[PDB]
Amino acid sequence: GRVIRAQRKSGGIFQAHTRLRKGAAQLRTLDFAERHGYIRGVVQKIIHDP
Amino acid sequence: NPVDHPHGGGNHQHVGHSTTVPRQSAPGQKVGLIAARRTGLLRGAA
Amino acid sequence: VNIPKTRKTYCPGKNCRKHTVHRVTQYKKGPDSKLAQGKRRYDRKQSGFGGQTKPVFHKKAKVTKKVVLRLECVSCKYKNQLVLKRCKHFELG
RNA sequence: UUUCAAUGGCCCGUCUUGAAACACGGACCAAGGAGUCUAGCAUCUAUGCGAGUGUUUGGGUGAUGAAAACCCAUCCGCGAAA
RNA sequence: GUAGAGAUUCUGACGUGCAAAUCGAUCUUCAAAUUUGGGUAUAGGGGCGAAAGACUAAUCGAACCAUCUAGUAGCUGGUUCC
RNA sequence: UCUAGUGGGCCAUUUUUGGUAAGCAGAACUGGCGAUGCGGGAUGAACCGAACGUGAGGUUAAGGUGCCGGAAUGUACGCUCA
RNA sequence: UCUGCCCAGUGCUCUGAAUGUCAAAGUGAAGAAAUUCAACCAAGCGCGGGUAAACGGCGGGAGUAACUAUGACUCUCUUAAG
RNA sequence: CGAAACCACAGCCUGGGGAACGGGCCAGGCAAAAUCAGCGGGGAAAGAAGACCCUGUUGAGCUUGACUCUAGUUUGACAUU
RNA sequence: UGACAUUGUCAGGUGGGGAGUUUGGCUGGGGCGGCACAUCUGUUAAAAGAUAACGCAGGUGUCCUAAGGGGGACUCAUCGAGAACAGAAAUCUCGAGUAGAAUAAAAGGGUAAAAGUCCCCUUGAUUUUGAUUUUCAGUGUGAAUACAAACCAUGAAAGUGUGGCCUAUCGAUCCUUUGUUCCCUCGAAAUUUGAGGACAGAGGUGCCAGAAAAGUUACCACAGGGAUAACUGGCUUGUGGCAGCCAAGCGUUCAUAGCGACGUUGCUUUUUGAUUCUUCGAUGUCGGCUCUUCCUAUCAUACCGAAGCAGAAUUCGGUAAGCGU
Ligand SMILES: [Mg+2]
Ligand SMILES: [Mg+2]
Ligand SMILES: [Mg+2]
Ligand SMILES: [Mg+2]
Ligand SMILES: [Mg+2]
Ligand SMILES: [Mg+2]
Ligand SMILES: [Mg+2]
Ligand SMILES: [Mg+2]
Ligand SMILES: [Mg+2]
Ligand SMILES: [Mg+2]
Ligand SMILES: [Mg+2]
Ligand SMILES: [Mg+2]
Ligand SMILES: [Mg+2]
Ligand SMILES: [Mg+2]
Ligand SMILES: [Mg+2]
Ligand SMILES: [Mg+2]
Ligand SMILES: [Mg+2]
Ligand SMILES: [Mg+2]
Ligand SMILES: [Mg+2]
Ligand SMILES: [Mg+2]
Ligand SMILES: [Mg+2]
Ligand SMILES: [Mg+2]
Ligand SMILES: [Zn+2]
Repeated sequence: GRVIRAQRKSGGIFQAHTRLRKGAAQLRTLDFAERHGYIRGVVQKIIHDP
Repeated sequence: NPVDHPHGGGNHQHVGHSTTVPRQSAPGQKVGLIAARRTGLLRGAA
Repeated sequence: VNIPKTRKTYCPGKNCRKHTVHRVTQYKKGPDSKLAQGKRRYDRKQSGFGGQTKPVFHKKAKVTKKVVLRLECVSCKYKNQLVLKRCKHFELG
């Protein structure tokens, strides 16, 4: 037999379509301020992520 | 067709053997309901 | 068939070249040594890749083996072998 | 030699029990086109020598001109015993 | 319904063709799972597949090129003068 | 002594078995064809006669002698009208 | 709008209480030693539980009706469920 | 102006026998130059070493609780320690 | 997180995901079936020997320590007549009794002071060699015959006995395994383990002169085969249909107006079948449409014959295929 579809999903045409994505969603690198106190940030944008 | 998939082929569209396949199946035979504890329509679960 | 446990027959042994009494038993194959050259050769051949390297009998029939009588001269310790026709049943004495 | 008359004459090759076959190949002509050479073995024949036989693994006349001819030692093969 | 994209029927034309797939009429779709240029990725037991064993340069139930290779053939054909 | 081809047969007479039967299948005996031309049976592998170097003459076999066609529209006695 | 019954079979899944078997390695004994003989061990395993919008099942076997076979008739097993 | 397929040799019928449906063989019917346009009876017309079937100690694609293996995977021993 | 894990090596399990390969023969095509694949008896078999079919009727791959070997004694299957007991010819007795019984299993052959039955003793169902017969290549295997050298059994003895009264009942190489010897070898020399040999057997190969082996292709390939099927011609007629002869009869009465059994002689078949002679380097395949021609086994049309008033209706009856259908 031939290589089944599930076995072909290893890269290539099955990679994620990521051109329209602005960045990974991440917490913030755990640093001194967060370990011991707090740090303030301001929400600049709320955006749709394709 | 059988060349394409373990489910392929036959003079009717049917699987042939059970679709619950073992956890330690090789790639290319690990298709269908993998290592299923049970199957069928559950009536009350937890 | 029924075969007496004792029979008086010619003894081919060098010290008793005459008719003497013998104790009769059925012959059974011995237990297949691992040191026999053919087994050493077969084991060496079977190692490595290539799979089964020699024929192996997958069937069996004709379970009527020829009965072989082992005749032991009572006093001389001399043993002789006698072959009988095939049969399904055997009993000594 | 051509032609006529009288009498006879089916299309070759092939496989086949059997081919003119409604079996296959063949439109025509030229040129090309298929049992070889080698390591063995067996019988038969010829030749040399014969209880022996085999100079060419080698070495020499050798340099002139030398892939030849010609010469020469020890082994060895086969044979002389099963 | 037009451009575009298709290809149902005539089982029409053609069928040593205009053409190794075309021509006419008819027909399907025509603002989206739409059509398409260029760039780019996936390569042969591999790819790619809204799945027909389809498609992968007129090649696909495993492409194309060279080599192993003068592959083997208990089979077909041939096998040359009196 | 060494070695080739062969290891699909087939036809007839006579003896047969199987089969409803068969231009059928299978055996027995001999003669044949295959490998056999020639005269005869209009025709025809096997039936009849006869087996073949190139020719002259003679005579035959099987079969013929109204014409085709070489050879008595011969002889004798009957039968027969379709 | 419904999605019935069946977990016996085959799959899947969870058990270590089976140590029940058992490789390699290691441990004990005999031997001069190769080695032999014994126990010991994992998983897999036999069991056991679950599982059908898993594969599937929701009757089967049978001997016998005028060529043979026959499914007429003759009978049961029914079983996981009928 | 100008191909091609195809082509053993060819080309009028009936009957016979015959590899059992002949253009050629045997017996008959017959038989007269050179040609044009059509036609679809025949040439068992052409095409393609039957694609059906069987045989071959010839394959391939596919399947599986066939035979023999194998990536992987799982468990143990030993080393890392 | 942590000396675990990972990694390396080896081991056990799992592993159509993947690889390689195999998946008998005969055969009235192949398949299915069967086994005619190793063998026996009667027949086919044509009075020597040989002789085929998936011809016919039957057997066999066992069984037996006696159902083998020797000796002795006796005679069987049946029939008849008596006695019992009570049908029962169970038993017992006497006559006749050529085997009509038995002899393991098929059939054929053989056998009567035995080869059958009973009894007594036994292990010749043993070791060794060559010769021979059958199948036959005059190879193997199987089976069998006559001897020889031993050792035995039995019998008073002559003798008989090397399995089964005769004709069937079975197995190479390699490997393993067993038996056997004051046996040979392990190649620098020894001893002891272990291994290897020579000789005689057994493991088992029934596809029986002896591979280790599942399917599918409705996607298919190649070499071929008319040695071989469907097709295609041709042949055959078991079926069926039709036509004669026979005349018991139906037909109030007259056996054949018209019907007409049991038999018997023919024709045809467009029926599948049978066979396998042509065709597998290829003869396009049903029906319909179209179109022509031929046959007659005549539906209609022409002319004729017989049964009863006409009228008709039947025998289309007899000629006859011109012309329609
Ligand atoms: Mg598959
Ligand atoms: Mg002529
Ligand atoms: Mg020939
Ligand atoms: Mg010819
Ligand atoms: Mg031919
Ligand atoms: Mg040919
Ligand atoms: Mg040609
Ligand atoms: Mg030339
Ligand atoms: Mg068209
Ligand atoms: Mg060549
Ligand atoms: Mg080649
Ligand atoms: Mg004349
Ligand atoms: Mg012709
Ligand atoms: Mg061909
Ligand atoms: Mg495979
Ligand atoms: Mg054989
Ligand atoms: Mg063989
Ligand atoms: Mg299909
Ligand atoms: Mg099919
Ligand atoms: Mg398909
Ligand atoms: Mg033929
Ligand atoms: Mg032929
Ligand atoms: Zn002794």
